[PDB]
Amino acid sequence: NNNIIKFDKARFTVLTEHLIRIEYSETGEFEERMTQMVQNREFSEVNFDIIEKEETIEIITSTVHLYYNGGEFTNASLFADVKFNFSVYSNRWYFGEKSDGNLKGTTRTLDMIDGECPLEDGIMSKNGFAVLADKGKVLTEVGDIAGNSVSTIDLYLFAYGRDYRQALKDFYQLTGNTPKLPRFALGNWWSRYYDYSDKSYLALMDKFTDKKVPLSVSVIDMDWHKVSEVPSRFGSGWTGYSWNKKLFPNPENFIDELHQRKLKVTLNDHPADGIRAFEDPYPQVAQTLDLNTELEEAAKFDFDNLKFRKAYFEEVHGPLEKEGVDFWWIDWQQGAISKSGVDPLWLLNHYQYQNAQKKHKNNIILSRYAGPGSHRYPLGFSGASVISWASLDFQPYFTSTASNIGYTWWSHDIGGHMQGYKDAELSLRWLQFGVFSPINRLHSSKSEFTSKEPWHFDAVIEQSMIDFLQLRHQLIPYLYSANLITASEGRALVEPLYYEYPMEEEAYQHRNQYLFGEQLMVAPITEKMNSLLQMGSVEVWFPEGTWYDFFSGQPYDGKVSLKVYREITEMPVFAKAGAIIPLDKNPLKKEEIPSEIIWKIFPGADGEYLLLEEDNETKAEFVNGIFTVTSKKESSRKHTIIYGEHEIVSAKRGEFSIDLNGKEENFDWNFSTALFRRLDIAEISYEQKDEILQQLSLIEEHEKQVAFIKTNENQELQNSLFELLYSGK
Amino acid sequence: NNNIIKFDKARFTVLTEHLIRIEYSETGEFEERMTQMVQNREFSEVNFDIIEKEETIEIITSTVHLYYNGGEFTNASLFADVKFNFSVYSNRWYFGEKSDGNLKGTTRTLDMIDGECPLEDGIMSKNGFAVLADKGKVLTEVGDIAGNSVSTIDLYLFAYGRDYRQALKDFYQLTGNTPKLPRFALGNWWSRYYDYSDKSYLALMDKFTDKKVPLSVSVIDMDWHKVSEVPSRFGSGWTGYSWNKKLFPNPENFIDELHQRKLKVTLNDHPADGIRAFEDPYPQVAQTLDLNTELEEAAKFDFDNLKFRKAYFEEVHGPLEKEGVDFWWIDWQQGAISKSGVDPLWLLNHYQYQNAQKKHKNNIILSRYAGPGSHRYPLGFSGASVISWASLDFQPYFTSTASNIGYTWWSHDIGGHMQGYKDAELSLRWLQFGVFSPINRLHSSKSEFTSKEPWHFDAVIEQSMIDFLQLRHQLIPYLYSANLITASEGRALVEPLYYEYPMEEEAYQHRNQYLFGEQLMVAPITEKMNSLLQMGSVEVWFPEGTWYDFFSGQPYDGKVSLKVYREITEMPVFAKAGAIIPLDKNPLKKEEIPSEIIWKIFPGADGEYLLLEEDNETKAEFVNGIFTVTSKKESSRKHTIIYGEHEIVSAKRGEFSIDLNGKEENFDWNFSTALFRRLDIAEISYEQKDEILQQLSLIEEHEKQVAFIKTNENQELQNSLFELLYSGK
Ligand SMILES: OC[C@H]1O[C@H](O[C@@H]2[C@@H](O)[C@@H](O)O[C@H](CO)[C@H]2O)[C@H](O)[C@@H](O)[C@@H]1O
Ligand SMILES: OC[C@H]1O[C@H](O[C@@H]2[C@@H](O)[C@@H](O)O[C@H](CO)[C@H]2O)[C@H](O)[C@@H](O)[C@@H]1O
Repeated sequence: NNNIIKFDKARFTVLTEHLIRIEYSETGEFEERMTQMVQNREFSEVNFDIIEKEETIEIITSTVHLYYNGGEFTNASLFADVKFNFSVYSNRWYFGEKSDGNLKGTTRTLDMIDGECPLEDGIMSKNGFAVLADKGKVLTEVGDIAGNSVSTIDLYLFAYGRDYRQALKDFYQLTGNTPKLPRFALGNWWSRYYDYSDKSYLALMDKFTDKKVPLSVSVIDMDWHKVSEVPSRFGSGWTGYSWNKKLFPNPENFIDELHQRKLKVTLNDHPADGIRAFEDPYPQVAQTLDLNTELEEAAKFDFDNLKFRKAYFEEVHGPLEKEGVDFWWIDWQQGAISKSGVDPLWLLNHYQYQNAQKKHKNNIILSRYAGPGSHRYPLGFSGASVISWASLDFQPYFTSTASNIGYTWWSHDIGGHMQGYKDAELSLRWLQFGVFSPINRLHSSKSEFTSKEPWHFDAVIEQSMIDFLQLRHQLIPYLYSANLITASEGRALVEPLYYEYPMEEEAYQHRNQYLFGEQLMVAPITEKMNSLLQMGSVEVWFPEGTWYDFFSGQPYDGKVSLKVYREITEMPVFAKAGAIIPLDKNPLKKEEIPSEIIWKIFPGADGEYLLLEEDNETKAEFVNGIFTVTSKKESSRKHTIIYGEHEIVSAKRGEFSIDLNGKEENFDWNFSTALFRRLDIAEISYEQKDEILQQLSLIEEHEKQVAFIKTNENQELQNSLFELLYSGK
Repeated sequence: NNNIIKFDKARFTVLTEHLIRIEYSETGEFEERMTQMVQNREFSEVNFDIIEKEETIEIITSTVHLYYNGGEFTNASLFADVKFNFSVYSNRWYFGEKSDGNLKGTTRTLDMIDGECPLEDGIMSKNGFAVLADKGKVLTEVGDIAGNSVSTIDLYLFAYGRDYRQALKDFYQLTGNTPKLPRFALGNWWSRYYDYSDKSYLALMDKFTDKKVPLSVSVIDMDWHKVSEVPSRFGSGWTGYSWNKKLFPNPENFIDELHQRKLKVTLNDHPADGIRAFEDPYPQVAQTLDLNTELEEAAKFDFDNLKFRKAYFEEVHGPLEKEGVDFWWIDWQQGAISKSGVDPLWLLNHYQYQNAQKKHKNNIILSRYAGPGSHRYPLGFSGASVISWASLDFQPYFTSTASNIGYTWWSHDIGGHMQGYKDAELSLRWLQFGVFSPINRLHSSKSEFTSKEPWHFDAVIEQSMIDFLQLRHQLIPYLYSANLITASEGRALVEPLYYEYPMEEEAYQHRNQYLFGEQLMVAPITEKMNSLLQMGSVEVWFPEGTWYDFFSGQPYDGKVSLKVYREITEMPVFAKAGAIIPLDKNPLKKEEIPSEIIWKIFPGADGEYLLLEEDNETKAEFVNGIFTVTSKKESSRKHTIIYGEHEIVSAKRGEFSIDLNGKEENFDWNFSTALFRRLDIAEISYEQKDEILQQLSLIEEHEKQVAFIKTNENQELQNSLFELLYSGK
């Protein structure tokens, strides 16, 4: 209560030096209960100053002056100046007004979105402040909706300046941390809106195995249940809780077959038409909810109702879980209306996520975003994106920006959901992004033409998709370790560049560029290739330091902004000198944790990586060319070491140290080989190819090689050749 | 009161299985009085089911579940599920919310509209439900405004699925049927915003006669009254009730001359500036309304005021009716403001239509649309459209869609009203549409350059316009019979395709295509011709069955979507095998009812037509090749029979039967003649003409003729030649 101040009809709680709760109450009673958004207001004491007069109060922290002149909250009575100079005159917050600078957050869904859509604000601002209004209902101690807050205005003023990571950590302290995901969530998911049989689904899973594509999750979309078989008097077949017996004559046996293949199983649930009289569970639900069965009274969807929720979980979901369903895909698109005023999507995510923990430890849902704090109910499901280059070009930005409201587990339909147009290169670029996204779930529309199976495409596209799908499983150790860091430390897997580089203007000018964990920087290509180059491109900002392409070892001297070119089969992913990345050596092998880790080391600096696991922690240190691996607990795990180009240690057990000062630091990547390959694939004149190869071979001085390419009439070819010269400088 | 249910502060009236009145009352009193919209709530008893609990009620009909959870009406408390599967999740109505599917209705006016404008919703939805809010004032038993309803919310839930015609019939039962039009309303009207004299107007009417163009109505626009002669102290000359004596020195004599030519006469009335002190009727109105004549107090327009309305009808209109004015063109553009809150346009249409019945049986007005139920006051006047291809291309869609709110007598300015641009082909296409529209009124702006006289144009355009104007009068029997069917059975003359073909997707994809009565299907051409073809075109959907061009006999096998091409002088109008269409044999002859009917029969199927008239009903039956004509009452009428190509019976009196099994079924239309004509008019290379004529003559197999035209480099020429091959298959 030292950090609590009352003045007129207002209450101010100084939670941190940079976070102030602001309340109004007509009744002089203020709200202590949790809300849909806020789970915890216990924060360590902080120092601040007050100037309290007859008519006014000023609260002063290290970063903000908050002023209240009494009366009802207006833009004139309640306002704040930040103690920063990030702008010339955008340093003042006025109650109920917008200011410039917000770096945005996320939105409910990408349903029906072709390219960009507007986002809600987040808690991050280039000008150093943000206000997060709490407009939600209060909860009970066990987490049911209690009704309206007695704080009829309840706001959180964030004044973290450009300390974005601390703003997000303290947001997680206020709204609750993200829970740990289970390891299975981080592998490849298969999904398709397609009327598979038990037989054709298992045949497809076995084809994945034959094709060397690993999967963690088998999604079964809505054709699992009755659709066309629903009498039209009941409405549509969109909602269903009854297996189609022609396609799934023995559901538990089919789910047992997926479980024997080490797949987790989820079903699509369209909840909005509730439980109607044709459904297999209807007789039990009708008994529980005292429905008029002779008038075929439906159990209408009503998540405000405790008895409805219990019948839904116990008598509708329950029998399907007993057949082996592992977790629920909540696919809600029917609006925000309820008698309580609570969004039905929030009620579903909150209650289903809680219910999911009963049968499985660290279980998930798959559902759309339900507003600030809904990160407590992973995973995010963005929905029915339009299949286009424009949609892909929006999606990396969308994903990293979501970290600004703490929603760090978006699962996008990889390759896009529906409508749009066919382009196998779009499908391949989208999968590249997906593999370097929070979740890699392949999914598609009801079209006969939109399957994301790699072997849908030509041999080049197929092989590249298989390679990227294998890479996702190689990355599960790195992903699972980052997941435990999200849960315990409040750090997002995917960060916008400005989290690490808040004072670099270029960190705000590369919307689709992001940090992926702590060791990798990703610049997805999201534009159709230039046919004259047979390469796509993206402008990359390289921070200070020496950077390596993660795949090729091509080097780049930061700090620089440089257009980079890749063939459709290659993705721009970069690691600094000293980076250490663990990889599963056996990504196809079905085993709860890897029996073998590859330690991939980028030479040129010291580094360190901590591999967090279910039942271990393993530290890899690279210090003055000595690489050491230690673990809390011992195991039979075999460690492989790759130092730049070369495997140094194969399948060594236990803790150890090896000196790498003696070993070759340099990657094989060389200017001449890369130049020949770019000229060779280009759809340009052979005379141009001959002249460029000859002149760049003959001209010795780097500055004169650049002058030569500066004369080229092909402006994009100049930029491609300039990237090679910059790396070879 | 079995079909009436009260619950909390609500009342539900189950009017049909598919129509429910929904009311809220704070006072517990509910509204029994008629409203501006609703004239009748007497409906036959229907069966339905109720589930009534302590806190909730559910009403169940054959097609809808209506739910009310008590309290004030909100999107959460009042909602409905339809018992249809036309959509996957657009089958729920929420109070105060919009859903997808509405097929739209109409709007007040096309004043200042160049092309499309937004329309209001109608009662028709592809998803099977619509809500019609009653926001109007209550009426007295005699039809004066009584004030505010005691049902402060009063809604009609329509749940007819895709039974659009029954929805419209029951809408007419609720809001009152359309009245019968008089026969004169269905002929050609002449109108022009032009300062004619008595002499020049009669000279123009006599020129129509000399030119073989029949007219039913002589409109006199606002230059009938003082305009420039109004002193500026009184405001403008827009409103006027005083003849310009220079132009009309003897009005009654001039109107007697129009009456001797068998014309009905209407004057433009701009009511909004009321009756000012310069007007001829002002001294009488001033006496009646106790105005201060020495301060020249105006009788301001006030249709809320009983004494104003009586002075307007009796002392302003009355003297002009005594001079011979037959009906009123109410031309109101001055807004929706009144102290009552009732739109002055509604007050004008309601009261003027009632007043018009005093001197003439089944009299009309001509006025803009005044909201749902204003079909009770025909005719609709769409107003000041911009003269453009875009305006014409909107107008068929506009006209058929208006049937969805029961407003089936739109009169458009044929050829467009004002601004826009000159194109004699646009004028001709617009007249083609007009002739196949509810009303065929030629009208134009104050421009010296926008007259719709046929002889304004070149000899080709003039002759075609004269032919279409004669065709309108040939169609009056068919129109008048359809008019009596609108009045008695609630069936629109102009129907969207989806009224007849609700489950055919193509019936929703041909916006400008419509049924015209029960025997004809119209696809107006509303795009400028392709100069290379010298033909315009429209994509026609042909339903199942055998169809014939009404003019040429060109055949088409349904079901198919086919681009059809016509010269600027020809319009796509189609009749099914078995169609029977009556035509006036003597459209120029002035006679109250035709002394001679042509029965035009399309061979290939049975058919039937009922000709409703003022004092008769005549049935034409075509059954197993036997054509029979019978009538309720006998007459001297002479019947002509045309069976396909050939006149079989000329001028036969009385009831009779003739066997047509022996007679030639086939039209003359043939592929070779039509091919030669299309190639001959085309502005293409003579070498192409020669090759196409030669190859299509030489190649015998239909499939190889199509393959030949498929190679043509002119893509539109392919489609034109494909139409001929499809008809000749
Ligand atoms: O469960 C089937 C899919 O439903 C939702 O997407 C639908 C989409 O595939 C298509 O049918 O259009 C409708 C209307 O826009 C969508 O609701 C889910 O978003 C999707 O993931 C499912 O596969
Ligand atoms: O009575 C004359 C015409 O008045 C209305 O149209 C006017 C139009 O012709 C022009 O003068 O522009 C004004 C302003 O937009 C319009 O009010 C009627 O719509 C028209 O039918 C009359 O001929």
